[PDB]
Amino acid sequence: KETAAAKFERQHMDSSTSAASSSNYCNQMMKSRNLTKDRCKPVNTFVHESLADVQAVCSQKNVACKNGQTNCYQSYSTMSITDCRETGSSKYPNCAYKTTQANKHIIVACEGNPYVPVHFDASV
Ligand SMILES: [Cl-]
Ligand SMILES: [Cl-]
Ligand SMILES: [Cl-]
Ligand code: NA
Repeated sequence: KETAAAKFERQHMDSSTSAASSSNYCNQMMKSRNLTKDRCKPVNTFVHESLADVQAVCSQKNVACKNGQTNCYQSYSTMSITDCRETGSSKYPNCAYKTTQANKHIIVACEGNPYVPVHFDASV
C-alpha cells in the first residue's frame, strides 16, 4: 500500500534522462511504471530533474491548485517535462500514448512531514 509521496515518485519522476528523445518514450514509461495495469491512465507527466529539485518546489511560489486548495507551489524555473496522453486509437490493454516534450514550470501540491510533492497539478 503506497504512500502518497512514493506514488508521486513512481508516477512522475524520471531523473535518468534529460528529455524524451523518442516518440515511444511514453509507451515504454507508462508500462514500466505500472500505469497501464488494469486500465490505461489517460494523462501523465514525467519530470526530468533530480528528486531534490522537484521536492524543493514545495518551498517556492505558493499558488492555488485547480481544485481551490492552497497547498500548491509553482516552480520558479522551468523544468524538463514530458506529457503523456492517450491517443484516440488507444484502448486497454493496448494502451497508446502521444509523447510531448517541453520545458515548463511545474505546479505541485505538497503535504506531510517532510513536506513533499504528492500531486502533479499542472505545468505552465
Ligand atoms: Cl508499482
Ligand atoms: Cl500528470
Ligand atoms: Cl507570494
Ligand atoms: Na506520503
